[PDB]
Amino acid sequence: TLLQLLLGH
Amino acid sequence: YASLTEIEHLVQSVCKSYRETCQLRLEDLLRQRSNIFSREEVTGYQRKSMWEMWERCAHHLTEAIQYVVEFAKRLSGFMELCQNDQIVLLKAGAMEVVLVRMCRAYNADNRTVFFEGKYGGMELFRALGCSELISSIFDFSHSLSALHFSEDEIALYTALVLINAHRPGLQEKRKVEQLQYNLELAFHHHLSKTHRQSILAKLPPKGKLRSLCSQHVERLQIFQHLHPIVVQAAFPPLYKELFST
Ligand SMILES: CCS(=O)(=O)c1ccc(CNC(=O)c2cnc3c(c2)CN(C[C@H]2CC[C@H](C(F)(F)F)CC2)[C@H]3C(C)C)nc1
Repeated sequence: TLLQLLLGH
Repeated sequence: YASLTEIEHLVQSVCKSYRETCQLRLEDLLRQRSNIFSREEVTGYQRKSMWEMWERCAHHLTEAIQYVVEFAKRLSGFMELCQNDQIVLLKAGAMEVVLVRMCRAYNADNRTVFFEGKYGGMELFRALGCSELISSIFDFSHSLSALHFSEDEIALYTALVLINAHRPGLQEKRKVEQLQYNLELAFHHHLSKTHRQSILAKLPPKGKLRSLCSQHVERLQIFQHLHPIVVQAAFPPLYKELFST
């Protein structure tokens, strides 16, 4: 997801 | 079992994390209070299309959310949680934290909020077609403003809004419980030192923030069903991910 990407995963 | 020294250090860490990600400095918001939209400017906003007003609002909300995500990443203990739980907490808590932070940009004296460079009352937002939600957000902001939060209090309180062990879908609940507890100790310690424990009983019930967030999701569903293309073409993808049904 985008949250995952922003969190660095 | 966090020592008093560890708790004091946590107070400092949380406040630093917040200061570094607070979006606008409080000094700047307070200075702009005298800058209020004119009757003609307010009319211009009220005459904007529903889609353009929703688009602008979704953009500004997303910008605020991005600073909250950055807050989470810098928050002591958050990145030590598992990926699933990081997501669960942020998906549920991002908007809640933005709503709390928003009281900084609210002027209780004339009931206006800082939006696109000037202060405007709830009437600025008429084109959205969600008067009840908007009035509820203004009421919420007004209630918070009455408490006269310091920046450090907002730091500690918003950390607790985010680190909520009761969010459905958590995998490592006990890990979140421990972090939540230490943050509560941090908050309570800071309040005691500053003679401010009185504010605890005046904080809004958790159902209040939950209700505002659910109402947001519900109103977006109404808008999106009527204007699906606008949401697909113009809304920030993160806003869609967090809030779209
Ligand atoms: C928080 C960090 S800070 O540094 O303090 C700060 C504060 C403010 C700003 C610039 N101002 C804004 O960003 C801003 C101000 N007011 C609004 C929005 C954005 C969106 N909202 C309408 C929306 C609600 C949800 C509605 C819905 F539920 F119907 F979707 C859609 C309209 C109104 C309010 C009624 C919530 N910068 C930095």
